[PDB]
Amino acid sequence: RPTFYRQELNKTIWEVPERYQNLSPVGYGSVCAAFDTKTGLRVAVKKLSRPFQSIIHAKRTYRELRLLKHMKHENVIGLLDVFTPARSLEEFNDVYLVTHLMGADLNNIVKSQKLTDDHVQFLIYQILRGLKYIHSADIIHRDLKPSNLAVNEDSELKILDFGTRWYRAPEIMLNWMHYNQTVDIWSVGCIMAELLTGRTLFPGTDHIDQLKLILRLVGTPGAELLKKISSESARNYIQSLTQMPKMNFANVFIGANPLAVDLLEKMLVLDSDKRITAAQALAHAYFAQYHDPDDEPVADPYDQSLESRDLLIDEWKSLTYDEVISFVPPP
Ligand SMILES: CNC(=O)c1cc(Oc2ccc(NC(=O)Nc3ccc(Cl)c(C(F)(F)F)c3)cc2)ccn1
Ligand SMILES: CCCCCCCCO[C@@H]1O[C@H](CO)[C@@H](O)[C@H](O)[C@H]1O
Repeated sequence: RPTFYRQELNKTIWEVPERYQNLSPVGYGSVCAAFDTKTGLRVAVKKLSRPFQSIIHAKRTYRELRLLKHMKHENVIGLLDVFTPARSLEEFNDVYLVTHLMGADLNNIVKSQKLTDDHVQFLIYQILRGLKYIHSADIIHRDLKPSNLAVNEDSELKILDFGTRWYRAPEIMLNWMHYNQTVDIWSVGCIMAELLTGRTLFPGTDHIDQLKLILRLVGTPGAELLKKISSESARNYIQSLTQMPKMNFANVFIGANPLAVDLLEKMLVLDSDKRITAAQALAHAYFAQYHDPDDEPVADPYDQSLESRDLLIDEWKSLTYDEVISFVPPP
């Protein structure tokens, strides 16, 4: 058991192992940057906010900890450490997560500029590779967007969720009851488009403006898609629309690598059943210089029905405690 030191930070007492040096606030929690003497890395230490105040908080704390503990991939956030000052379950009240210090997101690095095609291959390749891994764990991100992408000055990228609707799949904005993993692929298309052009693909002013802009690019639903609409009102409203043909992408993204355009076409199909998967996209000719089928790993999946239970606060609390005590730090 490590030696802890106390320090007032972010309006509370932080209590941390001495490996974590010179805490410096930066930000479900509050965050300090710190220097980890054990590893020599700059890190984010996140003191979780009111983790066991309510059933909802406790449940969310457990889901967060468990998810993070299982994410072990270069292009996805990982847990460097999780600790509590508590010595017993009975004194267990706080949870601190430790990750790499993530000081820049995709926006901080790209800055609204057009990127070179090679540069977009590398960034998009890395998103899809993380996403293959996430999707193999039977997880849907659901809110993938530049701000949820940590990127260092070497353009090395990690998907995370820090916890704008411009990158959201159309079905997510229409509160569709059930989603497939290709909601995230939509988001990737939106991001990819923007990296190539320097402009937000669908900058809607509100909900309806967002869909309008979408349908302008990808067309109104065709007959195949209309047949899959369960809602009689949604069905009958789509039949009220004046048909739009889907724009030819080749002429929306002029001068772009023809392969970038083709991948965009396979990503940004209105029918989510027809969108390319992450694994399929990694094998696309566009990533030829990056693709290695023997280094695009998948996750072992785990039991996410345990997260969706209806339990007592003290039940969630004790389950989160076991997850803290069982943590084994990475290589
Ligand atoms: C300079 N500032 C910082 O360095 C900094 C660091 C922070 O550390 C973080 C701590 C925890 C998380 N939690 C997730 O990311 N949870 C998550 C949920 C669902 C899904 Cl699907 C995923 C997945 F899989 F996509 F990764 C990840 C994110 C960031 C926070 C704020 N600031
Ligand atoms: C008027 C705007 C229409 C938006 C239609 C979005 C179509 C989404 O695609 C749909 O995804 C569903 C949700 O996961 C699947 O169950 C359907 O089979 C699929 O067609």
